[PDB]
This record gives sequence, structure tokens and C-alpha cells, in this order.
Amino acid sequence: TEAMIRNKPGMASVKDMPLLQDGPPPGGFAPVRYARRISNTGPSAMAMFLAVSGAFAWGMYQVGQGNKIRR
Amino acid sequence: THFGGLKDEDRIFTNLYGLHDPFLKGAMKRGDWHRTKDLVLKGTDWIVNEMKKSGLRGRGGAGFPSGLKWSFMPKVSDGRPSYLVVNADESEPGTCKDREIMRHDPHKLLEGCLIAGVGMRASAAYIYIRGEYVNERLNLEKARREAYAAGLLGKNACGSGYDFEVYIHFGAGAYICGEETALLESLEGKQGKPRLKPPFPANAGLYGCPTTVTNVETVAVSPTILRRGPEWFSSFGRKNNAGTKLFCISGHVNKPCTVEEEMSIPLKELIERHCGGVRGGWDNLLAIIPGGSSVPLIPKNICEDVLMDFDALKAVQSGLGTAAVIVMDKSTDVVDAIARLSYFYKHESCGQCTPCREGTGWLWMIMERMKVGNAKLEEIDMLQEVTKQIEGHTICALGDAAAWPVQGLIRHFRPELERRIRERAEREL
Ligand SMILES: Cc1cc2nc3c(=O)[nH]c(=O)nc-3n(C[C@H](O)[C@H](O)[C@H](O)COP(=O)(O)O)c2cc1C
Ligand code: SF4
Repeated sequence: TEAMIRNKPGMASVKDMPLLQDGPPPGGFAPVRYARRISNTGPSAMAMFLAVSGAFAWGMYQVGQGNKIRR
Repeated sequence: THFGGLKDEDRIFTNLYGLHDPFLKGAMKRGDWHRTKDLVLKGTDWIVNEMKKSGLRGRGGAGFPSGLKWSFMPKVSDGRPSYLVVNADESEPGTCKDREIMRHDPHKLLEGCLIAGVGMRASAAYIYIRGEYVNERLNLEKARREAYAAGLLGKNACGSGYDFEVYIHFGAGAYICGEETALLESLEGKQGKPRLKPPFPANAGLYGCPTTVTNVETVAVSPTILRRGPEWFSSFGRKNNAGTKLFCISGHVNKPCTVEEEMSIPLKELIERHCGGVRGGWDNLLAIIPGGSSVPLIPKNICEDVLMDFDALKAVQSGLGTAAVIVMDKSTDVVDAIARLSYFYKHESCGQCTPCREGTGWLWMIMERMKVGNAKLEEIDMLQEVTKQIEGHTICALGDAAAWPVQGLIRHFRPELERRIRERAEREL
């Protein structure tokens, strides 16, 4: 058998049997990423301290002015 | 030397074509039963010795050296009456050389029964006529009744002191029953199924009694071998192979005929001289099955200079069986012819052993596919391997006789098989 299970009309020979099974497409798949691409594009060490400290300087001035208005 | 030329005074089987009377008053004129009393009186050892010296080989497919075969029979009789079964039955495809001895000079066959019987210490001869040879065994029973009435056979061998009687058995249409170890059984009354060789017929054959199975042509040339010269007989053919085989040019020759002619004859010479010629000239030849049907093909490129003797045809990757040369010309479908041969071996295979019983139906199926082209280019190597699985393993040589036609067809005409397969492939799609 095995030439009556995989017919492929013609083929003249036991080789050239159909042989259609699963696999990667011709040319493989896309290059798959595996590294750790963690983007560190956030606020830096400064700009975070200077945003906080700018607030505990202007916002505290505003607390002061609000205390003046309340008084 | 250069063989082939056999003069009409050297042909052993005179009245082959039945032109003259076959029976007595017509056989004594041809030298039959001439002085067999002296021969029987010359003894058994002298007969065996002259048969061995004459180098007579088996006229049947086996090709065994006769005489040496007759020396296998026991000398001192231990109560088992040594028999002598004559293998009249042929049934080989192509072979009619037996059919021209059973009729048309059967008295040579009866005198050979007697001379081989005294030769191998026998006590009775069972001429196993092929079943279909009804007219032939009727002629032979007529000649047997004659040789009984003429005191030749029975209770005194031609007036001598030898008690020897010839009984005529006849099978019924079975090529397998013709085999040496199956003749004994098909004559013992059982089915025509061969027995294994470890008990040899010379040791325990017919009825368990010793016996030797001889083709009619070997037993029938025995008389004239002894009455003429064993040196004269061995003066024909090549060194080892010697004698005058009775050929049967079977098919696709413009004048098919069975004609006795010296062995070691060039196959081309035989064809061109006696049977006329390959239909449409020698250049029209396609293949030739030189022996019976139990022998591979000859593809016409090694058939020009091949000699019809056992040794050369064996050296050409073939065999000289009953020398029933089957000729096939460029007009035949050689694969269909070998497919019908394999069908024959499927039909006439007593089925006793598995390698032949099954693999021969298998060979027939694969051949009836490849003759259309329904196979695959690698099956031609399965077919070779299937045949080599059948060949050495079967009980008798019928396994051989069924693997050899297909093996020869492959070995020689593999281009034609592959061409049919590729043409089937291109016919699809
Ligand atoms: C495959 C096969 C085919 C045979 N064909 C024949 C045959 O056609 N004629 C015959 O007389 N014996 C035939 N025999 C029997 C023996 O092979 C052999 O021919 C016979 O027993 C003795 O013949 P011989 O004394 O001339 O060798 C055949 C045997 C086998 C195994
Ligand atoms: S199967 Fe073949 S070899 Fe075996 S006994 Fe039958 S014919 Fe002979």
C-alpha cells in the first residue's frame, strides 16, 4: 500500500507522492521578537522631581494665598 | 566445431511425423525391438555404464545426467519392488516432443521402458501419459497390447529372463502432476501435489518403493543409444551437453514444427533452416523462450549466436528445458505473452506450498497490471523481488518455473515495461 492511499493520478513512480502536510509557508514566518523591549520613555529623574518640587513651591504659595483669603 | 547438421540416418525418432506405421510391423522395420534380448542379457551395470558414457542428459526440464540418475536406484532389492515411472505427461507450454513419441513410434518408448527397467533394476514401468493425450495413450495401449502379445513385455522381457511389465497410467490435465516427485503421488492415487526432496524418488518414491522418473525422450532414446554407439551419441553436441534433442519450434515462426536435431545447434540456425524463419525475417524477432515455458527469455541480441544446448543457454541467463523453443516477433505484446505464461503457472500450480500458491496469483495480477501499464516504475523491482521470493523457497521447481519467465522478462525487456508504465502515466493527466 502507501501508493493507494496517496494517489496523485499519474506520477509514474512511488516517489512524487502528494505529501501535503502542515509547515511554515515558503520563506518562513516573520522575524519574531523575543527580547525585552520595555520603553523607558517616561519622565526622567528630573522633570519628575522638578514637577513635584515646582508644585510644593507654587502650590504651597497658593495654599498661603488661600490662607490669606480665608483669614 | 560447428553443430546443427543431423543426417536423416542419424535421427533417433524416425517416423516422428507418423508417415509410417507406428506399431509392430512397422517398428521392427525401423530397428525397434531389434535385439533387446542381448541388451537385457548384457546386464544392468553395462546399461548404466553405456548410458553414462554416452553423456545423455535429461531430455526433460531438469537436465540431469541420465544413467547417473539410473545409478541412484538401489542395487540389492530389500523387498521394495523398484519401479520406473516414465514422465510421458508434459503440459509444459510449447512442448510437443513427448506427443510425437507416445504416438508415432511408441514402440521406441516401450522398448525404452524395458531397457531402462533392466537398466535400473526396475520391476514395472508406469508410463504416466498426460491426461489429455487420449488418442496418444490409445495408440500406446495398442502398442503395449502388441508388445505383450509378442512376448516383449511381461513375465519375460523379450524372451529374456527379466520379468518386466509396462502399465499405462494417465493423469488428468495438471502440469504440476508432471513433476518428478508429483508423478509418484498423482500415480499413487492422491492429488498431484509434489513431495519434498529429502526423500528422493530413488530412495522412497512411488508407493515408497524406489523409482526414477524419466521423460519419454530420455527413456526413448535409451534403446537406440545402446543399440547404436554411445560414442556415436556423444559425438553430437558440445563436450558436456551431447545428444540429439527433439525440438518444438512453437510460435510466430512462418512454419512451426517439431523436428529432431543435434544439440548445441545455433538457435538461429535451427530457426532459419528447419522451421523456416522468424515470421517476417530474423530482424522481426522480438524474443524467444528457448526451453519450454519454465525458462527466461532471449531478447534477440543474444539469440543470434546462442546454441540450443543446456550449458550455453544456462550461461546466457536462461535455460534449455524441454527445448520447446517459443519464438515471438516484433508484432506480439511480449508483456501480454509473459502475463499469460504467469496465468498458466497460476492455474497449474497445485497450491501445496505458500511461496508458489500465493505468489503466483500475485505474479499474475502484477503482470495483468503491467501489460496494461497500471503499475508504478518501482513495482518492476517488486516484481523482481517477488519472483526471487518465490524462486528458492517452493517445494518443487514449479516455483522456479513461475518466477523465471517474469524474471527474464524484467531482466531483458525492462525498457518495454517502463515504457508501458510511463505511457499509462502520460495517458492520465
Ligand atoms: C517445473 C517443472 C516442469 C517439468 N516439466 C516437465 C515436462 O515438461 N516433461 C516431463 O517429462 N517432465 C517434466 N518435469 C519433471 C522433471 O523435471 C523431469 O522432466 C523428469 O522427472 C525427468 O526427465 P529427465 O529424465 O529427462 O531429466 C518437470 C518438473 C518440474 C519441477
Ligand atoms: S505450490 Fe508450487 S512448488 Fe509447491 S507443490 Fe504446488 S506447484 Fe509445486
